[PDB]
Amino acid sequence: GALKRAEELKTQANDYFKAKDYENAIKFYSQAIELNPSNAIYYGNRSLAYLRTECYGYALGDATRAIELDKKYIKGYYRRAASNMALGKFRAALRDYETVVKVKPHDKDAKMKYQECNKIVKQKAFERAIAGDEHKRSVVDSLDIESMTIEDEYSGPKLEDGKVTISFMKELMQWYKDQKKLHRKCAYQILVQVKEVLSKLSTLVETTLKETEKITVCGDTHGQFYDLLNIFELNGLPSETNPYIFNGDFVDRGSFSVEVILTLFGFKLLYPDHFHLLRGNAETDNMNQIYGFEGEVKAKYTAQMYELFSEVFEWLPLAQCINGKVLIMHGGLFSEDGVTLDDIRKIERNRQPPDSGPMCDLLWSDPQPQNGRSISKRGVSCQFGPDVTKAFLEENNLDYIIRSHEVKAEGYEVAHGGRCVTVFSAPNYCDQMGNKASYIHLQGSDLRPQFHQFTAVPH
Amino acid sequence: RIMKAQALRDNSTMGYMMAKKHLEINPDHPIVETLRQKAEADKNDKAVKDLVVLLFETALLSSGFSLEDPQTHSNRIYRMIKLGLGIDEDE
Amino acid sequence: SSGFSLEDPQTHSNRIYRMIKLGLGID
Amino acid sequence: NILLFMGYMTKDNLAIVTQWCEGSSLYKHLHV
Ligand SMILES: [Mn+2]
Ligand SMILES: [Mn+2]
Repeated sequence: GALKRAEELKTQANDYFKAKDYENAIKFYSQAIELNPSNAIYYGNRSLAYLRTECYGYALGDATRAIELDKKYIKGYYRRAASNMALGKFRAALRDYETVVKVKPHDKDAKMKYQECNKIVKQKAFERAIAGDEHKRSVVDSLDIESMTIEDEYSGPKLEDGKVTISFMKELMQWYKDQKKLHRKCAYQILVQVKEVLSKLSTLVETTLKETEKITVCGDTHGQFYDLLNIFELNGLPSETNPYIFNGDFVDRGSFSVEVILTLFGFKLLYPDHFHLLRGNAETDNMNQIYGFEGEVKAKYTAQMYELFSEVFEWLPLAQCINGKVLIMHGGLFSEDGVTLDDIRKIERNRQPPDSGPMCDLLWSDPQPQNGRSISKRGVSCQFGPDVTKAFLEENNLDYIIRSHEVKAEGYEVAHGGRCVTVFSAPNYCDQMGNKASYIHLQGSDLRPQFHQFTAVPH
Repeated sequence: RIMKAQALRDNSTMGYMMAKKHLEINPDHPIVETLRQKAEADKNDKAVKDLVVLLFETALLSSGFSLEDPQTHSNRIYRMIKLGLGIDEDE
Repeated sequence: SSGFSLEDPQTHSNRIYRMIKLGLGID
Repeated sequence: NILLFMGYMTKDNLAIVTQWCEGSSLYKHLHV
């Protein structure tokens, strides 16, 4: 019978395993199984070579086979437990080890390994008990939208969790011509959906503009919708044929600012691919307080609305890159020329911007004429002339940078050795400039900033 | 504690008059020295984050400060009670 | 849970520091 | 007839004792 050579094969293979000749052990073990498909011992010792070589997939397999093949192979359960510990299968390891020890009390024991299993599972159970830190109950838990309490005092259409109809959005723009506001359940429901989409968008936005396609780019709005009312009506409504990019600064000041983000966040749901919103540099709780936006919210709504707006706002991106050739930022240049695109993808959102590092280079850098580099203040470490940008633009293959921090006479300027440009949406921004405004027009075939001149001055 | 119970007092100023908390550790103590060793073994072990928070709430309570929500606290206790009481149903 | 204070908060915390020591395996 | 329970005729004291803030001096908030 074939057992005569299976004995030699298993013997030679155990001797190869002891001699660290693992391939030869596995081959002669396989051959011993080829002569006896059902000896549980062969699958047992074969699984031990698969512990030793970390060939764990067949440690698990052949340990299971050894035990299925003989339910009374006690030392098979023991070797399965050895596989389980190597691999973290702790409950199975306890049960296998318990059985073995009660059957075989010893001094060079299975029981030190059982006590290691005991000590490990004891601490892991304690850790499962003291564990909070799955702690993220939602701002809107108990689903405040489905509490009904609908009013329609505004005669407002129902706005579903599906994309807000353009017809209402046109009506909403009319509700701003008429100083009229959304109902609360719809407003909560859009803020929930806005969170859900925005929190998944990349922290640096990447878009390819085809040669035949043109983008209109927008800057600081100071929370006045009148200017965007007009550009949407003037340059085409922000539909798929008007893939606008907005350089933030909406809660920059409060005047219609709730109403501004409330419409922008409406349009963002209907055309998310075409309509792109960045965070502005005057935008944190610190300024939401100073310019009374927090008060507008607390006047129009109970304070939990401000917690939801905080959550929603915290997901805004800082930057966008067009074709890998034009980079849109708020403030200006990075503290060093070595800043690398995947390292920008590794910037951590769900925090306030710092006064140092890439996030307040992006928001509070502030480009100069003169060559070099500034020192830490103003939400910052550094601000710049041309020289670092020559070397930065060479890393990433960029042409020039877009900024929105500073007012300029025609609504824009091309500056910084010709390697940077200005834009913003509000004409007569402040006590500080009575500027005209403009929108940059960019073609995939021609990225030299082209402009729309905006003289429609509110106030 | 006294201020929060004054029936007719204006509490809008509580954000100004409440003091900031300092935490003091006893370095000569067993739990603290073993916490040093485990925190040194791996800084980001969520178990250290769990243990530090459980120690903080206990200290807070015994120091005389109300817990922000006592149900979170009681639930941690009810989980540790199960572990010692011999519930084989972990669920 | 019910809003009562403890007559002495130390005995309560000691019961906690014992469970913590057993859970960690300190003693 | 019985020693009957008395729902006690309670009193509500709403007296006040004034509290005052040791606020920052002008010097402190201006230069420190
Ligand atoms: Mn701004
Ligand atoms: Mn600015």
